Order: sequence, then C-alpha cells, then structure tokens
Amino acid sequence: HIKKGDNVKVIAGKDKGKEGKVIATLPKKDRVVVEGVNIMKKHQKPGILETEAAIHVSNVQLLDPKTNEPTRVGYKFVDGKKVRIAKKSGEEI
Amino acid sequence: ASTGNRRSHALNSTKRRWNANLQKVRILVDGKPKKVWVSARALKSGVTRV
Amino acid sequence: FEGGQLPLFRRLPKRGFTNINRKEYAIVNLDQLNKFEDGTEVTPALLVESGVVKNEKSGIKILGNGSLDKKLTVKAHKFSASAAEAIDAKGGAHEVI
Amino acid sequence: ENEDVNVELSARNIPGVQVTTAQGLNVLDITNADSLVITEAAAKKVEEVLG
RNA sequence: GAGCUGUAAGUAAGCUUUGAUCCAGAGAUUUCCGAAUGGGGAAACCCAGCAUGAGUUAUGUCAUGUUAUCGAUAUGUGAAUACAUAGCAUAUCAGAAGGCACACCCGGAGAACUGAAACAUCUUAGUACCCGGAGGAAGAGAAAGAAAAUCGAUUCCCUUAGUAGCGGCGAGCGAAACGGGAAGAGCCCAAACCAACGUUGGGGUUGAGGACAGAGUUACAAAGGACGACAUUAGACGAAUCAUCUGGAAAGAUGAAUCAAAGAAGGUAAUAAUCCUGUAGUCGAAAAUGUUGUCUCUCUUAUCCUGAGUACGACGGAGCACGUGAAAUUCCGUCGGAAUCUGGGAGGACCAUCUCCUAAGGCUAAAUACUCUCUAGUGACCGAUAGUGAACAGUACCGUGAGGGAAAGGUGAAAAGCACCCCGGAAGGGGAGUGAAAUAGAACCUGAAACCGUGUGCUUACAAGUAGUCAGAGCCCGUUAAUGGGUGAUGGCGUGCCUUUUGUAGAAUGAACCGGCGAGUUACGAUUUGAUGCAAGGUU
RNA sequence: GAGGGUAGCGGAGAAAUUCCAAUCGAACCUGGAGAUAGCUGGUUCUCUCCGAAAUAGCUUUAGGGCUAGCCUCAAGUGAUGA
RNA sequence: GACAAUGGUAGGAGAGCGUUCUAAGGGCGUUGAAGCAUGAUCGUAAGGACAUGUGGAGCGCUUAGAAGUGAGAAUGCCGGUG
RNA sequence: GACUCGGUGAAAUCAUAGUACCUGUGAAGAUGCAGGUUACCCGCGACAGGACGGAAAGACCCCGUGGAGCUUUACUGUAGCC
Ligand SMILES: [K+]
Ligand SMILES: [K+]
Ligand SMILES: [K+]
Ligand SMILES: [K+]
Ligand SMILES: [K+]
Ligand SMILES: [Mg+2]
Ligand SMILES: [Mg+2]
Ligand SMILES: [Mg+2]
Ligand SMILES: [Mg+2]
Ligand SMILES: [Mg+2]
Ligand SMILES: [Mg+2]
Ligand SMILES: [Mg+2]
Ligand SMILES: [Mg+2]
Ligand SMILES: [Mg+2]
Ligand SMILES: [Mg+2]
Ligand SMILES: [Mg+2]
Ligand SMILES: [Mg+2]
Ligand SMILES: [Mg+2]
Ligand SMILES: [Mg+2]
Ligand SMILES: [Mg+2]
Ligand SMILES: [Mg+2]
Ligand SMILES: [Mg+2]
Ligand SMILES: [Mg+2]
Ligand SMILES: [Mg+2]
Ligand SMILES: [Mg+2]
Ligand SMILES: [Mg+2]
Ligand SMILES: [Mg+2]
Ligand SMILES: [Mg+2]
Ligand SMILES: [Mg+2]
Ligand SMILES: [Mg+2]
Ligand SMILES: [Mg+2]
Ligand SMILES: [Mg+2]
Ligand SMILES: [Mg+2]
Ligand SMILES: [Mg+2]
Ligand SMILES: [Mg+2]
Ligand SMILES: [Mg+2]
Ligand SMILES: [Mg+2]
Ligand SMILES: [Mg+2]
Ligand SMILES: [Mg+2]
Ligand SMILES: [Mg+2]
Ligand SMILES: [Mg+2]
Ligand SMILES: [Mg+2]
Ligand SMILES: [Mg+2]
Ligand SMILES: [Mg+2]
Ligand SMILES: [Mg+2]
Ligand SMILES: [Mg+2]
Ligand SMILES: [Mg+2]
Ligand SMILES: [Mg+2]
Repeated sequence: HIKKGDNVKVIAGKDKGKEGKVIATLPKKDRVVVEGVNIMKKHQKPGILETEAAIHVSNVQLLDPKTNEPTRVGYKFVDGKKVRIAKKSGEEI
Repeated sequence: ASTGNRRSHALNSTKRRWNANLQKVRILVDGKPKKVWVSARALKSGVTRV
Repeated sequence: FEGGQLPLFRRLPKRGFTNINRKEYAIVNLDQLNKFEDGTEVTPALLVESGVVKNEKSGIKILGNGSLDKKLTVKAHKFSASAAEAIDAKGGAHEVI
Repeated sequence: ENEDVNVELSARNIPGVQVTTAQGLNVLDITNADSLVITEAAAKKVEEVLG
C-alpha cells in the first residue's frame, strides 16, 4: 500500500506528524525510507554524514487526496487491474 | 526339520530338532530323471520312482 | 513371608472343592414382600421391576424372615417351609414355578 | 433453548459475554457469569430436565 | 505486482512494468559412486570387446549405443549313445537382486541376568537379539462352532474376573462361554453328470446339498469411456482512532470516538479490536493428482457325488491359562492307518443316548495396531547445566574398528558499530562524537558467589588459640530512631559439621572453595480414615 | 621386510594362566539393562504434642526377616490401672 | 481468671512458611517490573516488608487448584576460582 | 641439580584455622580437653619425630543363602560314542 514516491505522514516516532516522500522500500525488513525522516549522523571514514535511516512501514500512513487526512488503504478492480482506494474518502491513489 | 525339546527325567529341557526321513531317489522331474531327496512317507504316499 | 519359617498358608491343609454346577438363588424375605398391596400376584419379573430383586441368579427363593402382613399370590422358584407356611396362613397362596 | 446461530454470532465477540443452550449449561459457565439472561422456552426446558 | 542476482555482508557487472526475483502444477536437463550389472577394484577409480560416427595419410586418441548373474520366450548346434537328453550358441523381453521409521504385522529361530529370598521343574519369556516376508494395515474369517433356550463368519472394546483352573499346588501363571458395544458381507472351486478335442468348456457348491429323476472391478469376472460435482497442490478481498501528558519512542495514563459473523495471534522505538501482517466472513485454479456420482460399458437374467496316505492311533515333542495330568481340543517328526449319508466330527478320559455340526480346497472389505512423514492445531509441558545428543551436531574430539561423543543462544529501536585529536610499533587506552543509555563498544542484556586488588575508621609485635559467646573500657560514626552503628584493651565460658556408633574433639567416614544440577513419583488394584450425594438401596 | 591366515562356548602357545591393539582364570563394542545388590553411601523448609527398642519365639537364621513386646494417632468401654 | 503441662534419637500426630504454574477477582509498572546490592525493619520459626542504588519490562496480592516445590555433605555431576 | 638473580611457571593435597611442650584425661597413643611449663612479630636455607602424613572405599582375616576360574567316585544334564 506504501509505494516509492508516495506522500506519507509519520504517525509514530521522533518525527511524528512530519510528512515526506517515500525514498525507498524494503519488503524483507517491512521498512521504508522517507525524505527528511529519521536522520542518523553516521561516522564516515574516507566526516559526519547525515542520511535517513529506514523506519517500519507500519509507522507511516498514506494521505487522503480529498480531505488530506491520513487514511488506510483498500483495493478495487477498476477496469480489471487492481487499484488502490483510500478508506477515508473512497478515491483512487 | 522341526524344532522342539529333549526332556530329561528331571524335566530339564534342551533344544533339539526332528528331521524327515529323507532318501535320495531317482525321480522324473519335468520329464527328465534326477536324483532328489524325498521322504519315505512321501515315497509310500505316491513321488514317482524311476 | 515369615523370614523362612514355614508360612501359615503352607502349614495349614487345603480343604474342599468348588461345585461347577452350584446354584445360588436371589432371596426375598417376607418383610420385603410387605411392599406390595393385598391381592397382588408376585412374579420374578414383578420383583425385578419393583426393584426388590436386582440380580435373578439361578432363580428366586422366598425366605421366612420378617412378617408378611399381606395377602399375596407368590410365584417363585423356591420357598422355604416357613415362607410357604406364612404366605398360606396370611390368606394368600404360593406356587413353585 | 437450542443452538441459536444468529444470537451466538451476535454475542460471541463481546468480552465477558458467553452464549450456551439449555443442554449446554455447566457449573463453570454459570458460576463465572454474574448474570444469566435466559429465554422463557429455555427456562421451561431447564425446569423440565433438572426437575 | 517492484524489486532482484541464496545464506550474506562487500564491491563489480547486470536483470526487471515489453512484468524480473518469488510461489504452485506440469515438463526438460539430471556428472560419478552406490544392488551396480562389460571386466577388475583399496566406493566415487582403472582396463576393455563389439556396432555406429567425428578425426588422422595411418596409428594413437575421441563420441554414442551395447555387453553381469539367475529367469522367462523360441531358433539353431548338439555329448558319452541308437534315437534322445544334458550341454553349447543366438534372438527377444525385462521377471528377481538392493533400500527403508522397514514403527505397526506375519513367519523361522530364540537367551541370560532376574524371581523363587539358595536352586534344577517353574519364572524372567516366546521377552531381547538375529533371519525371512509383506501391507497401508497385517493376521483372522463364513461353524465337522458356541451351547443346553437356543444362537448363527471373523476381528476389536467393556464385563465376566484375578473368577474357573494351572502350579517344586511353591514363586507365580491365568482363561473362555454368556451379557453389553464398535463394525458388519458374503462367496468361489474339486466331485457326481453333459459336449468337444485325460484336456478343455458347460454342471455345482451343501447339514443335507447337488447330479440324476440385476451384478460389478473392495472378495463374489475383468477392461475401458463421456460428463458432473467435490477435495488437495499457488492465491484474493476483508470493519473500525484521534487528541493531550510522560517519555528516545506510546500501543501506557487522561479525554472523546468507532467497528465487531472480526476482542485469535504475532509485529510495530513501552502494554494496540480500529498502525501493519492478520482474524470472522467471502471468493478463487491454467495445470496435475485424488474422492465420489449419473449415463455408458460389459457379465448376467440316496441310484451317483460331496476334498485319503487324509482323519485317526502308537512313540517323541510342541501349542493350548492348563507343567501329562482323569487331559478333551490343535500342530510337527517317525511309523502304522479308516468310513463313505444306514457316513463322518464335536459336546474336557471313555461308553451309550441325545444335541449341534459337516474336516482333510481357496477368496473375502469394516470395526483393530503404528508414526520417520505431510497439513491444521493443542498444552495448569521445557526455557539454554532445562528442553532432542544437537536453539549456534552425529559436527569437533577420542578409537585400528564396531563404536563413543561434547562445548557453544541474547549490542542496540535503529549500525546510527565510535569521523577526528592525543600516548603507543601494535595491543590497549584518554578525549571528542552516535545513542535514552557505551561499566549497551561486539569477550557487548542483567552481571550473584568463590577468588584477586586499591584506599582506610578502629585494632594488633610478652602472646598458647574449633576463633565464637557473655561481660567490658577506649576510639570512630550517626540509623527503617531504635534502652543506635563500627571497632575493640581486658575478664568468664567454650575440643567444627555430617555419617556411623555402646560410645567419635576424635588419630573412624565425607566435603579445597563458590555456584548451578542432584533422591518416596505416577499408573492400575487393595485397605483404612476424612468429606460429600443418595439410601434397602447405591453405582454404571 | 612385504603380502597374507587362524577370533572369544574361539584362536595361538619350545607351556608362563602365555599372548590376541598400554591391566586376559576367558578381549572389545552395542544391546537385554534402570541385571541383582538382605551391603555401604546419600535423601533438600519450619515449629508444636507425644515418644521408643537394642528383648522372646521361629528362621540355610545370626549386621536380614516375621509375629509378639515397647511408641503414636483415633474411636469405644468404664474401675477393670498404680 | 486459676490451675496444669511444654529435654529428646528412631518414629507417630498436628499446624504452618516459601518456590513455579493455572483459574477467578482485584492491582502495580518507563513518573521504572523482575533480578541484583546495601541497610540500624517486622513476625514465635520457616520467612514478610520498606528505603536507596543498579537494572530496563514485566510482576505482585486474595481465594482456590496443580506440582520437575526447598540441598551442606552421596571419594555426587558440570562450570568457575583458589 | 640444589642455592642467588632475570624469564616462564605446574602438581598431589586442602572442614575453617591466630596450629607449643610435659604429665594426665579421653573411642583406652591429643596442636585443639585439664593442670602446669615455655614462648616478642615476619622471612630464608636445611632435617624428617608427629600431624595414627599423601597415594589406592585392605590384597591378609571374616561376612554375603555375592561372582568367577578349576576338580571330582557332589547333583542334574548334555556334545559325542556304542
Ligand atoms: K513376528
Ligand atoms: K534371592
Ligand atoms: K470339468
Ligand atoms: K502325545
Ligand atoms: K511387629
Ligand atoms: Mg561397473
Ligand atoms: Mg560386479
Ligand atoms: Mg520395506
Ligand atoms: Mg533365586
Ligand atoms: Mg485491517
Ligand atoms: Mg478328535
Ligand atoms: Mg467336506
Ligand atoms: Mg542463563
Ligand atoms: Mg542442551
Ligand atoms: Mg551498568
Ligand atoms: Mg554485561
Ligand atoms: Mg603488646
Ligand atoms: Mg612475661
Ligand atoms: Mg577457656
Ligand atoms: Mg566400635
Ligand atoms: Mg587432628
Ligand atoms: Mg566407612
Ligand atoms: Mg577427604
Ligand atoms: Mg557444592
Ligand atoms: Mg514405596
Ligand atoms: Mg597373567
Ligand atoms: Mg600356576
Ligand atoms: Mg609365547
Ligand atoms: Mg596387552
Ligand atoms: Mg530385563
Ligand atoms: Mg544398576
Ligand atoms: Mg516427653
Ligand atoms: Mg522441662
Ligand atoms: Mg518437645
Ligand atoms: Mg507423619
Ligand atoms: Mg503442612
Ligand atoms: Mg505455603
Ligand atoms: Mg527438586
Ligand atoms: Mg558436593
Ligand atoms: Mg651445582
Ligand atoms: Mg627464578
Ligand atoms: Mg567425650
Ligand atoms: Mg584413661
Ligand atoms: Mg600428650
Ligand atoms: Mg591447655
Ligand atoms: Mg621452612
Ligand atoms: Mg595414610
Ligand atoms: Mg573396604
């Protein structure tokens, strides 16, 4: 339900209430990487490099295209192909 | 050969066998003579001696 | 075991035998016969039904303990002399069946 | 009185609520409950069988 | 339906919405050893013969196929020896071999320690082990039965009953029938006699019958089809929560809501029915395996005989709960050896009568037994010395070999796994950083005790000791605030603990210390007591 | 020296109960198997009330056992106890 | 309230403490559970609290139920260290 | 070799030990008890009288209705032979 490029809101963690684009996904870890969320400050030996660390996918939520409210995801079968629909409003993503 | 017991007067038991009374006899098996071992009871109760 | 002294059940002798054709009867006394009302015909089936006799065994024998105080027609396999006399003397009757 | 499937399905998800039939009554269930809600027919059957 | 090139990082090169990685069904490939099978061999190697085909002038070399043994089938050559047979060649087939959870089953063969308070009969026990044969079950099975008013194949469960009985009548061994249940099913030949060439078809299948005069591939005969439906082997959809507080993080607290045929369960930065995976519910199959149906399909509509080297008997054994016994009943070896419906067998020696049955041919599902497995689940079962030997292993290690056989889990929510500076060759440190926390820095959660050190408040170099205890100044502290804490000059008393013993300080036993682990349990019977229910009844 | 053979109810022995994989009056491994052990050792929290025996008889019995004697718990009886 | 009894091995009888799990009820916990450490606390005993420090996520209490339920000794077993 | 120094560094043993002697006492031979006598605290090199010193659950002896090997005119069997 969460896909790269989607606009999501963080619903748990230090960045709760923040919003950002989904940089990457990791299905084996059930984790995602979101822009500007969960900065890590790693020690690099060629300085201190700031980069986002993954967060659990269940800690972010898709946003409703109509009411902007965070919404869960359902599915429909428009024109055969399975499509995503917001549970809040009922509109496609 | 069958198996059973030899029993003494004191009824001690030792294993023993009972063997058939086999006699080597010239017999016609499959239409060709051959010397086979056949019991005397079988010979009386007619293989076929040749 | 008595530590090597001859056990009691070896020093005492065996006695008797068991009869293979032994007959044992379910026994009913007159005080048990009191339960039924006057004029009733008593049978082994009736006794088992009313629950006086649980197991029939080789038959049903009426015995003379207790007092009858009722008039009955008692049909059973055996009666003691006192039981028969009391049944007949209370106004009733008995029959060996 | 008997196995009422719609009552059972309606009630089986509420915490603390348990549904049984007249023949299914047992001491653990009854003692654990604080209240018994019984239909008239179920009560009549319970009286009939427990005498 | 977007990532992917195992575990598994790490780069390198790539693949993938023109649908990859992945999942399921079906196919293709599938080196060598191994029954191993062309021959050999010290397994995973060596050496070949034939036929076909690359190659080479040619040889060497190479590729494919085939070549074991015992078996079947049918063509030859064919001894001593006349004919034949044995034997030897060929051609075709592919029947056997070996393995296992071989656990359960059937059969062959078969101990001992042990108990009997010794021991030989007996018991352990037809048990362990070994050998052979199979199946999803096997075995048994359609009365020469049980019985004594009659029942009606076999098997298994309850009970009968620790009864009847067996027994150096010792220790012990120990039924069955009746009754109640699970399940349920019945059949085919041989022979009398017919028609065809003794062998074939018809005839027939029993307690008196026979001769004569709609059923089925689960036995009862064996091959297919057509179609349907269901199941398994991937999957899909699937309701409902927001806010503040503390916190690194909220699922916790508080407030206010919502769903529920869904409040099973995991996960998510602490404890979530409404965040995720899911759950209730519902849907789904190209293909392959199964189950089951309708149609089809075929198959079908007392003259004579009735199992002979048998039954049976003697001897020697064995199996029967039953040890030779008054021992019926069943089986094996040796030797003898019947009768033929006016027959034969059984009813516990045997005779007679009566009653029941009809051996010496075969087949037969189900109720029953087991779990290396698979699928779905469960637990007043374990939680790293436990639980499998094995949470990371039949490994390491030991042994010539059979064989024996360990130890070893935990950073953190997230690697954010410590840039950089300084001492040091390094190791290791001190800072600085990351992190909620680094005495969470990988030998990483917690971090006990033994044991080893550093500092010091009181004390100790004239003193004889199971080390404490009671009395007690001095000095130093100040509590769960209690007629307090630490230490202790000096005086009185005082030979550890356990075990085993008449009696142990004992110079009798045992313990280096610390930690973990380590011993009257459960099942079925008996008896007794307490409790409770009912009571001449009680209870299944 | 190399290659071989004999195997435990057995081999081998110029003979010692000698050797058969570092202990042979009967090898080693696994199993029956938790053999049996009338023997020795061990057997884990507390307090309360009572509290022995080391004797007789019989015993292939004598450091074992059984019955009695002596202990304890509970019901009864009731003068029977000292 | 007034009288009496209360040494004890084998052993009999009774009443209790504590451990793990379960059921039901009622609670505690990141404003810090269990565990560990210290203390001058409480009960007739087995043992029960409280406070502080450490620790970082579970755990008490009541009643009842069930046991792999209590170790100092076995030339005990394993580990650690003298 | 021992001994001193630099390096490396075990073991059997071990209830805790601040571990004297005499005469006595005592499970009848005492570092640990009694009464006396003697002795300032801590090492190092040496000796072996004691710690009934360490080592191996005495081989001797007895006991177990324990085992095993062996013998025979012990008992009962049995391969084999007639
Ligand atoms: K068998
Ligand atoms: K014995
Ligand atoms: K015929
Ligand atoms: K015989
Ligand atoms: K006694
Ligand atoms: Mg080969
Ligand atoms: Mg070969
Ligand atoms: Mg097999
Ligand atoms: Mg014996
Ligand atoms: Mg959902
Ligand atoms: Mg007979
Ligand atoms: Mg017949
Ligand atoms: Mg642990
Ligand atoms: Mg383990
Ligand atoms: Mg710490
Ligand atoms: Mg640690
Ligand atoms: Mg001084
Ligand atoms: Mg002086
Ligand atoms: Mg003193
Ligand atoms: Mg003595
Ligand atoms: Mg001493
Ligand atoms: Mg001793
Ligand atoms: Mg010792
Ligand atoms: Mg210890
Ligand atoms: Mg016992
Ligand atoms: Mg020797
Ligand atoms: Mg000699
Ligand atoms: Mg020699
Ligand atoms: Mg040797
Ligand atoms: Mg055994
Ligand atoms: Mg043993
Ligand atoms: Mg007393
Ligand atoms: Mg006193
Ligand atoms: Mg006392
Ligand atoms: Mg007791
Ligand atoms: Mg108690
Ligand atoms: Mg308790
Ligand atoms: Mg225990
Ligand atoms: Mg110990
Ligand atoms: Mg020198
Ligand atoms: Mg030195
Ligand atoms: Mg003394
Ligand atoms: Mg003396
Ligand atoms: Mg002395
Ligand atoms: Mg002294
Ligand atoms: Mg010295
Ligand atoms: Mg010594
Ligand atoms: Mg000894």
